[PDB]
Amino acid sequence: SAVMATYLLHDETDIRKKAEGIALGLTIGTWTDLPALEQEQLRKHKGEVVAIEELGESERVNAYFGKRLKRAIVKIAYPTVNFSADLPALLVTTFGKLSLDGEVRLLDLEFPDEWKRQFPGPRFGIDGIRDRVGVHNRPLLMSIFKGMIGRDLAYLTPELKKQALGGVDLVKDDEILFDSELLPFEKRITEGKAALQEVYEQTGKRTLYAVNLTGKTFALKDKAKRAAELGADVLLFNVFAYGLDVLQALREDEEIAVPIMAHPVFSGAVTPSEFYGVAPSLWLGKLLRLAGADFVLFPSPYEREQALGIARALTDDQEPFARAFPVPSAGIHPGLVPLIIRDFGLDTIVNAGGGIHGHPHGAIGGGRAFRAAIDAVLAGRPLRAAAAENEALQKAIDRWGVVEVEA
Amino acid sequence: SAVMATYLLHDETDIRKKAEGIALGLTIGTWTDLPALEQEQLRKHKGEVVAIEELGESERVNAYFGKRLKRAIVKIAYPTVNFSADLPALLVTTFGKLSLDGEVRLLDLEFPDEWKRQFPGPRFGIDGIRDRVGVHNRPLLMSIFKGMIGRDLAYLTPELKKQALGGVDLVKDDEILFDSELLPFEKRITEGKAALQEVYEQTGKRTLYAVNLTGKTFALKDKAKRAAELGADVLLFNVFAYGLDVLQALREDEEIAVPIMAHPVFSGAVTPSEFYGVAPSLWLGKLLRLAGADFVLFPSPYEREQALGIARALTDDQEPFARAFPVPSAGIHPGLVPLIIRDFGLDTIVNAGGGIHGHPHGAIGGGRAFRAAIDAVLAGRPLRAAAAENEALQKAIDRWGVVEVEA
Repeated sequence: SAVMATYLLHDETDIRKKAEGIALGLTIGTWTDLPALEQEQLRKHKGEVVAIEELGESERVNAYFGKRLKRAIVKIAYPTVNFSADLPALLVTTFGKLSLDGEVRLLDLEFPDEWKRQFPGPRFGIDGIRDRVGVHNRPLLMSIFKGMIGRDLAYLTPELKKQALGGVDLVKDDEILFDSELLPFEKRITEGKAALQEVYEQTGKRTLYAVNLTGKTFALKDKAKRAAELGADVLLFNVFAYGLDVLQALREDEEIAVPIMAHPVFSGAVTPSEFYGVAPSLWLGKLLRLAGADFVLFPSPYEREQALGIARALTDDQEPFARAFPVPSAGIHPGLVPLIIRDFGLDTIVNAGGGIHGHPHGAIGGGRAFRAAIDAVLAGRPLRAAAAENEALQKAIDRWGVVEVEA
Repeated sequence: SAVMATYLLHDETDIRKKAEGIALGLTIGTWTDLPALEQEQLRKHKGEVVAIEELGESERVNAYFGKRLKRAIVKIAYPTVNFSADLPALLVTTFGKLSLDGEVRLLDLEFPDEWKRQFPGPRFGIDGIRDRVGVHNRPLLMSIFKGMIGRDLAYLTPELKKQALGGVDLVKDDEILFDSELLPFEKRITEGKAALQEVYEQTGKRTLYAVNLTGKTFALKDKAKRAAELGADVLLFNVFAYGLDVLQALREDEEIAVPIMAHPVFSGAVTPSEFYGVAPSLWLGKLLRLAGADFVLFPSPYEREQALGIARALTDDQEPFARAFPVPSAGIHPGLVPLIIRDFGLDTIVNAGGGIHGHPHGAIGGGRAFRAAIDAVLAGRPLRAAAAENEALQKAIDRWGVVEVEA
């Protein structure tokens, strides 16, 4: 029937008026002066203002724009008969011209179920990922392969093993690691798999490798299919540099079918502003899940309510899709595990680059500390307590501190 | 050698410090404590701060953020050896993590020639388009097919002919016109072509039809190839909802090879902010031309210097690519032709929807007024002068007014 879009509007003129204009202008154009007979025939395509909520003016905003700006949250319904069932049409219909209209920020989108049922959602999602790694009662632990730019395969392997030996469940490439002569995509996958197979054989633990899927759009699917045939575990994808629709295409391709980890890189071109853009809960949360991302990384709150909103959209039980793994990233260290579990729960992933490699004992000590921190929180005991009987965790807390959260 | 990126930074802490951190952090990561021998080997991948320009604090900004923010324009060089030669890599490398870093806005990008020579640029560009329409000494005139949502083929044809008969050089679909049962893509192309062939046979002038290319990314090329085989004139593409790289893929496909018109729809999610995002001259100008757009529509200045900057990037003679047609859009009416020619020159396109259909005499009178306005400016005479001897132009000025510009 209709997709309901929610916006934040900052404007001098009458709000209800602009809202009405939007609902009409972005759909059938004119209405008042059309013959009754013709209105009956176009009724089905007519947009309608669903609701308005004045929020009152803000002295801070007013002072900034040098004028008085009324603020409001306007919800508008756009009949689905007006556009095709794909993300590009959705974005253009709900925020195409509107994004050029001044101070209008897209806050959220609501889809009728039959429409929504036309999108894939995650392929594996949280449960699917937990089954493949065989870890069901604790958040997962992931490290970022730091300092690989300019390095070659021979450097990759020992570095990859070192992180696995620290007890991490996953190791992901750096977001800015692109295909090169030094380290080709297929060889990174193949040798990475062999290196982790060795660590598996040595300790009995299997660590998954999330490899960066880059290059030109129309080369992606063949590259992914190939990765799948070579045994890749997870495909890291910089979705925001290619368009949401590409993520959904990779998702729906039965010849790939490997978990997809979505990186937030470049999403900041769209979300930070207070008056423009699209809210992160929608841009990184709702849409990425709907498109097919199994894991979604986003900036850690260590804005807080913002990060919770994204996780909320990623894991909301109400959606007809599997849940996606929320992964707060940036600055994560063992001392934050208590807050991470408090804020995001068990179905989250502890992701760290500097927190692993930057540990005084190296990557292995880095992983040890994280694993110790996670067990402590789960055991309900203070990290400083467990730290006394665990060297690695102790060094972590001395280096980065800790924020305890009572069991 | 290296792509030079220019940013606008708003920050409390020392500017030169953050800049240095960026140049280093976004490339090799660490440097100071690496063995000399290892530095020699990684030198080639090391980013460098190329220049800084303090701009002094702004009381308005400070008052808004509630703190003192130093402002500066920082230029940074990222060795091309660090990434692959494609737009996604470029965006992620130069504004991937940085877009999440707070108040950092991407202003411009400069590419070494050998690197730049790896991108297509427009296929036809201004000269190519002017030869296909056979009009070399006046700006072109284009109308937008308004009110087609909910309408069918039988309504399309007479409506299309009416605009052509007004003397316009091109008619483009509405940006939010998607494929449907009422009017399929291939039939819109086929019947549109037959309608304009009829007008050609009656007037001796062939008007071009710019049809909206929509749908899912991996269905685009087949759809475009097909349009080309059916005789489509121009393909309208909402590039910003699919990723720059998709535009370049359509561009480089020898089985399509028809002119591509880029719409600015949704680009506003990225450009309006003063502290974040990407500057329009780069987002709609430099990159769209480099990617392959023959025409680029952007919001008309009727911000001014901003619009000039985009046109400037689109037509800059220094680039190794053909020039792209700058097309200021929104609110255009005959009374603005004098300013449009003054600001953008002859190699521009007068684009109007409401200025055509909203004319008291209808679409034909709408096209007539525009054609009269354009000739007047070229004859060096005041529109009010010509209006006296031209009914349609007279009605235009009475309805929307005019801003004269002395010859």
